[PDB]
This record gives sequence, C-alpha cells and structure tokens, in this order.
Amino acid sequence: SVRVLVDMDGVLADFEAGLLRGFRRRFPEEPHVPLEQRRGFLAREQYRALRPDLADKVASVYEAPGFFLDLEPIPGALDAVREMNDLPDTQVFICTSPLLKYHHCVGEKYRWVEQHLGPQFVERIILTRDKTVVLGDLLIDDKDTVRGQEETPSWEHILFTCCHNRHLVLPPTRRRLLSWSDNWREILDSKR
Amino acid sequence: SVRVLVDMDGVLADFEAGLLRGFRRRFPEEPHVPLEQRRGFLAREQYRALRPDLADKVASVYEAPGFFLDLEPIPGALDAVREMNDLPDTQVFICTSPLLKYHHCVGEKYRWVEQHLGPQFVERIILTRDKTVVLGDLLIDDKDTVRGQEETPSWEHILFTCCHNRHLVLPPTRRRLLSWSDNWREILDSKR
Ligand SMILES: O=c1[nH]c(=O)n([C@H]2C[C@H]3O[C@](c4ccccc4)(P(=O)(O)O)OC[C@H]3O2)cc1/C=C/CP(=O)(O)O
Ligand SMILES: O=c1[nH]c(=O)n([C@H]2C[C@H]3O[C@](c4ccccc4)(P(=O)(O)O)OC[C@H]3O2)cc1/C=C/CP(=O)(O)O
Ligand SMILES: [Mg+2]
Ligand SMILES: [Mg+2]
Repeated sequence: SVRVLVDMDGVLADFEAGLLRGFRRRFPEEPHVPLEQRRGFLAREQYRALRPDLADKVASVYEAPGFFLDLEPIPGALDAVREMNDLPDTQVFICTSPLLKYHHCVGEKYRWVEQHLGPQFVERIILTRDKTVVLGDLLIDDKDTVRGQEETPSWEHILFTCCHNRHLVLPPTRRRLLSWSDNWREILDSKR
Repeated sequence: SVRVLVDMDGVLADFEAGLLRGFRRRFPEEPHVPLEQRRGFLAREQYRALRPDLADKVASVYEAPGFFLDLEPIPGALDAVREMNDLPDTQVFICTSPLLKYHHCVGEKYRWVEQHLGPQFVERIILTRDKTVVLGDLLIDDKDTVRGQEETPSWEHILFTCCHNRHLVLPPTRRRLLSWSDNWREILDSKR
C-alpha cells in the first residue's frame, strides 16, 4: 500500500567513503577532499576544482573493477531496509542509476545486493537512469534534485542526508532524513 | 509525448532462436523443440515435458557466458525502435527483466544494447523484474500476461507475436503486433 523506492549509492552503499578510500590508496601523495569538506553531488567536479588532472584520477577509482562490489554499507541501512520490507502494507524496491561506463557497475551492484541483503532483495532491484518514470510513494535518495522525463513524479523525494548535501537549505515543503536512525517510520506512516 | 516501453527478450533480441541454437550445438543427440512448436512462455518447462533431463540442459544454455551477448536481433526490430525513438514527441525505453541467475545476464544485456543500438540507447535501459511499476503509455512485450505489484499499470500491453503465444486469441479490446512490419506507427499515433 505504501511503495518506497530506496536509492543504492549514498543511501545503502557508501559511495563517498569508498571513493575517498580508493583515491587515498591509489594516489597517496595527492591532495584529497575530506568527507566533511565535500560539497555538491558530483565528487569528480570538486576534485577537478582542487586541481584539473585529479578529475581523471578520481574517475579511475569509481571505474575500476571491484569498486562497487567492495563498498561498505551505510550505517544502519541494511537493518532499516530489512525492517521496512517486513512492515505490513509496505513494498520496497532498490532504485539505482548505473554509471554510463556500466561495465564494472551493473553486475557488481546485483552481487552487492545478493551478498548484503540476499537473493530476495535482488528481485527488487530497478536499474534506471531515470527515476521519475518509476512509480512509488516515496523516493529516499541523497541527490539534491532527482530529475527525468516526468516533470511531476509520483513519489515524494525524501533527501537522505550525506556530507555533500548537509549544508543544503530546503524549503519547508521538502523533507530530509538525517540518517537511518532518524524517524523513517513516521515518514512512511504519513503516506498511508 | 508518447512513452513506449519496449521489451528486450522476444521483441528486440531473439531469445528463442538463441536458445535452440545453443541447445543443438551442445546437445546434438537430444530431442528438441522446433521453433514453431514452442508453446507457453517458459521454454524450460516445455523441454521438461519433452523429457525431464532436458530441463537442466536447456537452463545450462541460457545460463552460459555469452548467451545474452550473442543473441541475434529480431527481424526489423532495431530499425523500428531507432525510427520510433527518432519520432517527434516520442520517448523509448528498453524495459527488460533479468534472470534470477543474473551473473552473465545483466552486463551482457547492457553490452548488447551498446553494440546493436549504441550508447544513447544504453541510457534508456530499465532493468526490473516488475514492469507494472514503470510509467509508460505502451509496453510492447511477448509475454502473455505481464504481472507485478501494480494491479492496474499505466501502460497498454501490446502483445508482440512469437511462436510461444500465437495460439492465444485476444479479445477485441486488446492488440497484438504480428511483427515489426506490422503497423506499429498506427498503434503509437493512436496514443497521441
Ligand atoms: O553518488 C554519486 N556520486 C558521484 O560523484 N558520481 C559520479 C560518478 C559518475 O556518475 C555519473 C552518473 C550520472 C547519473 C547517474 C549515475 C551516474 P555518469 O554520468 O558519469 O555515469 O555522473 C558523473 C559521475 O559522478 C555518481 C554517483 C551516482 C549515484 C547513483 P544514484 O543517483 O542512483 O545514487
Ligand atoms: O523470454 C523468456 N523465455 C524463457 O524461456 N525464459 C526462461 C529463462 C528463465 O527466466 C526466468 C525469468 C522469469 C521472469 C523474468 C525473467 C526471467 P527466471 O525466474 O529463472 O529468472 O524464468 C524461468 C526461466 O525461463 C525467460 C525469458 C525472459 C524474458 C525476459 P522479459 O519478460 O523481459 O522479455
Ligand atoms: Mg544516491
Ligand atoms: Mg520478452
């Protein structure tokens, strides 16, 4: 009865932490962007701002085999999604956009879900570059604005807080989840 | 804008021909189901009916590396979807369900679209086991019934004719496309 679309990167899987970890490992001498200093959704472009050739170095991290497979879960995310999926009159899909360089992204995302959440959740994956054409009541996603071919999506976007969006000032009509320890049940209840 | 959701297997990519090619190649002594004797969506179950050991043999074909990558296009399909996508006020997405055994399916489907239709079409893939949650005006799909969590999808299901579904006689209110040489433009225009 309430359908919740849950983003993967930035909500379930810690893309930012994995990016920084891989960058520091492969480019140990280079300046980096600490997580707390991250601003703006597109990490590559903050690195570009720091120094131009860092853009390609940071892309080489998220394009590498293993990158998606080895991401750590966001604290509390897995337990929240498991709990959420067991709620009566509640349907959960993992709604995730793959990279344009899809080669080591798409399969790895299925495998990450299989490992962390199990085969039953693999059946709930929707891979799409356009979330506005997917039907649901809520979308929990860390991107500032989620855009696509539907000017008016079916879902309300609930901004999942990450360091990169922490400083965004939202109008009163937009809601934010601070973390998975925040009151997501109340948000779901507000749509029943 | 008319948004067309186009199935991949059975509509763009010839799963049935690929299955039989691989089966004859790997299991030449075994009985097979000629293409035109296919009946029912689930190929494996017709093979099981023919002789029980053939169920696992035929699964080993569609589970193998390269199976999805090497499928031949359905006649006229690629020209049709390119033409369709190039039409004023028309948006195409490829809406496709991966196998539960996803390992050699998911990445190979992206690669098949990239090779056959190009990067602009890779951006239009929606991978989902539930098509009823995807918003569109039309879904062109060979499966006799397309089910999911949305009891009343937004799309009209246009049954794409294949040997396995040709025995079905649709009531006057439902539409079939006999092939891509059939008058698909009329079905699109009927939605504008
Ligand atoms: O969180 C992110 N942070 C980030 O810095 N990037 C990077 C990787 C690469 O991804 C893209 C991107 C755009 C849209 C959807 C998914 C991916 P790409 O266009 O290069 O593939 O965009 C610019 C680049 O920005 C992507 C992501 C993607 C998240 C997927 P989501 O929106 O489903 O959570
Ligand atoms: O056309 C088909 N014919 C066929 O015989 N099969 C086989 C492979 C394997 O696929 C499944 C299947 C079910 C639903 C969607 C996708 C795949 P699986 O449940 O094993 O993954 O079902 C039983 C098996 O039947 C699948 C397909 C899948 C097509 C995907 P689509 O509906 O998006 O075109
Ligand atoms: Mg995200
Ligand atoms: Mg099909």
